[PDB]
Parts: sequence; C-alpha cells; structure tokens
Amino acid sequence: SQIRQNYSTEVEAAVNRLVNLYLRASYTYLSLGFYFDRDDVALEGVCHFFRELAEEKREGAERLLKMQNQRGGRALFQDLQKPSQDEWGTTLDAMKAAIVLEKSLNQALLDLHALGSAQADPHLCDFLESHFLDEEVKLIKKMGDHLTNIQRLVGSQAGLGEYLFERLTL
Amino acid sequence: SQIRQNYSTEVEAAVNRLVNLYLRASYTYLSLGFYFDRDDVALEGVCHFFRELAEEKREGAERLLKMQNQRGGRALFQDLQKPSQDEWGTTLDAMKAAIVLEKSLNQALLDLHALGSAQADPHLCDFLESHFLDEEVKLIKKMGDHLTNIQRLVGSQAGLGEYLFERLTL
Amino acid sequence: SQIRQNYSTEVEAAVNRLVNLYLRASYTYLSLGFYFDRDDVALEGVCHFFRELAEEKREGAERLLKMQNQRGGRALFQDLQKPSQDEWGTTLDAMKAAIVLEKSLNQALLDLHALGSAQADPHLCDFLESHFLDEEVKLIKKMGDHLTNIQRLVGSQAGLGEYLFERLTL
Amino acid sequence: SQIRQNYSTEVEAAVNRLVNLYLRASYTYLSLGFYFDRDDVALEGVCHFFRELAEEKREGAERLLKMQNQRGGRALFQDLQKPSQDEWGTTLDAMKAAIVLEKSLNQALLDLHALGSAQADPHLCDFLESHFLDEEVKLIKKMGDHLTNIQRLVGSQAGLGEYLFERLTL
Amino acid sequence: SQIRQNYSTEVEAAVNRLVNLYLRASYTYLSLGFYFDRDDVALEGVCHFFRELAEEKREGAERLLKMQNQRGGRALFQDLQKPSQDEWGTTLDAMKAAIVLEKSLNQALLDLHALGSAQADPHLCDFLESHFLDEEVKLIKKMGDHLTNIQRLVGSQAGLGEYLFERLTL
Repeated sequence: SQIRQNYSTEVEAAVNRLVNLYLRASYTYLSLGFYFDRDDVALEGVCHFFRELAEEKREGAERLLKMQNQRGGRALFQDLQKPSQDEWGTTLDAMKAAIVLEKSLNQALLDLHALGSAQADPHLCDFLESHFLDEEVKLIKKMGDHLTNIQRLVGSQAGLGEYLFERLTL
Repeated sequence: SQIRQNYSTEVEAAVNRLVNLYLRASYTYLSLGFYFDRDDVALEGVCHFFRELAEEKREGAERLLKMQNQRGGRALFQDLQKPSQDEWGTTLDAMKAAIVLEKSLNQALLDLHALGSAQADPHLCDFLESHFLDEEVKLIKKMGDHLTNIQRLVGSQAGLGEYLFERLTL
Repeated sequence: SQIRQNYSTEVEAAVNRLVNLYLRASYTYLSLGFYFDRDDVALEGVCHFFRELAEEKREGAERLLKMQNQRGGRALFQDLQKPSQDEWGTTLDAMKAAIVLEKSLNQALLDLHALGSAQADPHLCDFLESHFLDEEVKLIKKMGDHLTNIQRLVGSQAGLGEYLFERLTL
Repeated sequence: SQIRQNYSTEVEAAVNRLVNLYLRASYTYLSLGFYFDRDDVALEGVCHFFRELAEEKREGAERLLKMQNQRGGRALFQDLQKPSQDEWGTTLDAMKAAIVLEKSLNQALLDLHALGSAQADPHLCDFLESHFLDEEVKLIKKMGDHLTNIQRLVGSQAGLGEYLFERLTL
Repeated sequence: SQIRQNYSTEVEAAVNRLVNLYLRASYTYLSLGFYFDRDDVALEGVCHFFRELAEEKREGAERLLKMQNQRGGRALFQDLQKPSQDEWGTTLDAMKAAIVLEKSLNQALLDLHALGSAQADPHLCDFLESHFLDEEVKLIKKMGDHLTNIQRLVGSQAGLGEYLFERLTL
C-alpha cells in the first residue's frame, strides 16, 4: 500500500484474526439474547443485556476493520463458527459463559498489544489502549459484579433469585 | 345487499360466530378482572391486566361488526354464555385459563382464514392478517412469558411469588 | 368477607341482577348501533347515539361491580340474553325501544333503592342517587325530547324527516 | 428485465389492463364532476365528490404503474374510451352509475388477485390487499350509504331531497 | 339557637359523641405512626400510612364540628381516651387493629344515619352520605386489600414479607 508505514504483516494478520474473534463473540451474544427471549425462558432484562453486548462486539470488529484500512492492511474474512451452545441454561450459566468469552477476547487484545510492542508499532498500541483494553476491563468487572449477585440469590430458591436479579438489576 | 360482492354466506355466518366468541372472551376477562379486585384476592396488577384484555376483545368484536357491514353482511347476535368459572384461583390458574381462551380465539381466526381462502375472499384474508392474527400471536407470546415467570416464582413460597410477580411485572 | 358490614345478601343478589340488566342493555345498544350502520339503513348520527349508550351502560355495570367488591359482596355473572330484535325499524321505532329499555333500568334502580331503604343500607342509597338515578332521569328526558321531534317530522314524508333529524339533531 | 423475478407475463398484461380501467374510471369521474358544475345542474357538493374520485382513480393507476416498473414489467398504454354518458341525470342516477363502476373495478382487482394466487405471486397479492382491496370496499360502502340516503329523500319532492342531500351530506 | 331548625337534641348529642370517636381514632393513628418510626421497628411506609390516617380522622372531627355549628348545635368535648395499646406488634397486627377501628367508626356513622332517618333530618343524612359513608367504605376496602397481601407474604419468612410489603405496596 502507498500509505502503509511501520505496519507488520504479523500485526495485519493478528488484526484479521481479532476481527473474527469479535464477530464470533457478537454471534454468541445474538444467540444468548434470543435464548432469553424464548417463551419458556422469558427473562427480558437478560435478553437485553446480551443483545446490547452483541452490538458492542460488532462495533469493536468494525473499529478494527477501519483501523486495518487506515494502516494500509487488507481485511480478510473467514467463516464465523457457530456459538458453542444452542441452549444457555440459567442466567448464572450464561453469565459464566460470557465472562469466559470476554476473558478470551481480553487475552487476544493483550497478545496483540505484546505483538505491537515487539514490532515497535506504537500506533497499534495506542489504538488498543484507547478503544479496547479499558472497555474490556470495565465489562469484565461488571460481569463479575453480576456473577456475585446472581450467586448470592441462588441459595434458597433459584427461580425466585433469577426473577429478582432480572427485575431489580438488569 | 346493493354493495355485497364476493362475500359468501359461509363467511358471513362464521364472522357472526366469531363476534360471539370475542364478546364471550370479553365477558370472561371482565369476570377475571373483578375476581382479582376482591378484597380477599387483592392483586391490582392482575385485575388491570385482565380488564385491559376485556376492552381489547370488545374492540375486536366491534371491528368484526364494522367489517360485516362494510361487506354487506348482516350482524346477528346470540346469547352470550357466562364465563366458565365464578372464581379463578391463583394468578397462575387465571393465566393458564387466559392462554386456553386466546388459543381458542386464534384457532377460530385460523379457521376463518382457511374458509376465506376456500371462498377466494382476499379482502377477508387481508382483514384478519392485518388486525387479528398478529395481535393474537403477540398476546399469546406475552402470556407464555408470564406463565414461565409465574411458574419460576412458585416453587418456594407461593404467596411471596404471587405478590412479587404482581408488583414487579404487572 | 373481612370487610363486609351492613350489606345484606338481598342487596348483594339484587346488585348482581342489576349488573346483568346493564350488560344486557349495553348489548341491545351495540345491536341498535350496528343496525344503523347497515348500508341499507345508513343513519350515522343514530348509530353514534346508540354506540355511545352501549358504552354508558357497560360503564354502569362496571361501577356496580366495583361497588359490589367495595362492600365485600361477590360478583356473579349469568348468561347475557340476546337483544329482543335483530332489525330495529325506523329511528322512531328504535327510540321507542330505547325509552322502554331505560324505563326498565330506572325501575330496577328504584326497586334496588327501595330494598336498600328496607335494609337500612344508606351507603347503597347514596351510591344509586349519586351515579345512577339522576343519569337515568336526564337520559329519559333527552329520549322523550327526541321522540317528540322525530314524531313532529314524520307526518308529511317520513324519509325526509328521518334524514333531517339525523342531520340536524344527532 | 435484470430485476424481474416471479412476475408472469399474465400478471404483467392484467396490470396494464387494470391501469386502463382505472384511467377510464378517472375520466368518467371527471365527466361526472363537470356535469354537476353545469349552471343548469349546479350541485357543488356532488361535483366535489366526483372530482375527488377522479383524482383517487388516477392515483390508483399511477400506483399500479410504479408497481409494474418495480417488478420489471413494461407499461403499455391503450386508448382511453370516453365515458358511457355525456349527461348524468340526477344525483341518484350518478351515484348508481358510480357504484356500478366501482363494483367493476373491484371485480377486476379480485380477478387479478386470483391470477396472482394462481401464479404464486405473493408480492402482487400483498400489493393489492394493501393499497386497493380495502379502499374499494370502504368506497363501495360509502356509496351504498349515500344511495340509501338519496333514495329516502326522493319520495315526496325530488328537487328538495336533491338539494338537501347535497347541502347536508356532501 | 336563632338558626336551629329540625335539629334534635338526640342528633346533637350523637354528633358530639362521634367527634370524640374520630379524635380518639386520630390519637390511635398518631400512636401507630410513631411506633413504626421506632428504630427497632423502622417501617417508614407503615408510619406514613398511619400518620396520614391520623390527619384524615382529625379532619373528619373538624367537619363534624363545623356541621354542629352550622345547624345551631353546641360542641361539647370530653376527655380523649388513650389508645388501646402502647406497642402495636407487626404490620399485620396493626392493620387488623386499624380495620377494627374503622369498622367501629363506620358502625357509629350508620347508627347516626339511622337516628337522622328516625328524626326526619335529611340534612344530616346527606351530610353523612356525602363526606363520611363512602370514605369509610373505600378505606375499609383498601385495608382489607392490604391485609390480604400482608397475609400472603407471611407464610415463609415473616421478616422478609414485612419488608417487601412496606417497600413495594406502601
């Protein structure tokens, strides 16, 4: 590219892989959202929590793609793997799966940051620090807060706690 | 009628029967609403849910009657059977009876649509698709969502769950 | 009932019978309204006059039911008899049937008031005097005014008078 | 056409024929409107009723033509036959001719709907149900209401009734 | 009195006794309100419910006194007995005591109405029907609704139900 400067093939490829990870996460959240909209699940606040995350992950992918083009790299898309489950269990099961998913995205961001640092690519490092690393830390903290509250609500009567958390937190 | 065109005696009669079904459903909901207003039942959100449905069903009957006259058919009214119960039990019992009632109305709409299609009456088919079929599907989905939430709230202590659902959902 | 005080079984039963009378009157007015909406009758102001009365009678039934529950009585619903006619003739015939209907409702209110007085139930007597007795007298006077005007318009050419009354009074 | 999909030559031709019918109806209404504007006829409300219908029919033709192009069919225009009369008689004669005209348009819509159904063309069927079938039913009902009122006004003194209907309904 | 007309000594005395009953009820509610404000009771919505009733009962006494003077009777005040308890137990115990209190006031109103009727004092009868009888019926119905909800919340864990009712109803 006429514009490409200080942008390694290693980072370009890692950015494409990260786009796939974010789009896969968006797909997972789409599935989680619609599962909580089933008439036999019926937890509206949980559906809305995950549908909003599906949008956030798609937006992250789009920001990565815009950056790929700003740097002169070339977007390459791969198949998007279906989500790991068809049914997602309780809100507790879903929130545990979500935190696993976000930790995996955060680890991929940290890996890319390390690659950027190894490649002496400070534009990349700034980009991740600005738009991604803090968002992930904030989201993971929120999910951990939710997991703690969901868990405190189980002990006695799980259906009651599940309803209350959806009504009063989400 | 000077205006009647492509409107079978079969559809005319079925529309009169459907008006009776909607008015009967309105009556059932009136009874459900006032039962939840009893001082020894006292669930205001449940009363309001059913009173609003009584109004919706009456409005459906009125829309059918307006259509009967637009097509040149003749409204014929029959006695309105009293509702199937005098006392309606818990919110769970009432919501189960309501879903049974709406499924019966939906089946009567589907039957009328099939008759319209057999009679090559596309105005009828459009009328039902526009003002009735989607409303029924949406309402049945809402009731199923409510039934799932009511059921999740029972397990432990039924009075507590009944209060919470009325306070926090309805 | 934990709340019931000075409320006789006789009044409770009479209130249920009165609810049936008001709902039947509402049904009669629904039928009158839709008859005047027929393309071969086509008197819009007459349809609107009766449709508004159908709503007023339903509201009266609902006020009686609310009162039944306020006093600790128990609503009991019976079948609703179909209206006395399928076709209602001229505006004059319909207005005569309406005044007969309202006089019958007024007589049932007066009977209930007499029962309340015999049962020393001043809350009932106030309730009827406040929300029902004056409304009936006002409505009967209006219908008598209409009957006089309709009758003055017949003599010559009945179709002309029927049109003029609908256009210029209703 | 590069865009044409599931659009039969039979429907394309029937749509062109229907455009001709709507434009002919518009022409008929133009003639009716100007007849009622003659100084020796002089019924302004009747002129305005028909002039508004001339505009509605032209708009229907234009909507059909837009649809023809959306589907990749080709508009073909034919001569427009002059209206069936040069003078239109009384308002009663004109309203009878109008209802005959609208019933013929409605029958052509129903025929086209049947053809669409035979051709498995649901876009066509939706298009007619949405923009045409209900409009025709509503208009025919209005004309039948008018015919009933005009007829009730004749009996006695026809000029008087004709004036009153124009003044007080139209 | 120069103004006194048709106002019996029996009614005058009964009105003074009724003022004492209303002021005593106001005192009882003052005590109930402050008990629920104790740091070891601490149910704010219950305190506010009873403090508002203390004000309503005082206002009722003041309306009776204004009426006594309008009729030319003479207000006579007696000692006000302290409330029947110093501590009021749970919200359920308090609401049961409140309904007992209101039923006693309602019975005193009904007795006074009967005396008015025996004395042929229609001004008195109107006064009670207008400002007192309906208010009592409405209040008793509300308290019965509350008692039903409190009772449904006990079964399982009484502290939890007591908190929830205060938070979500009052």
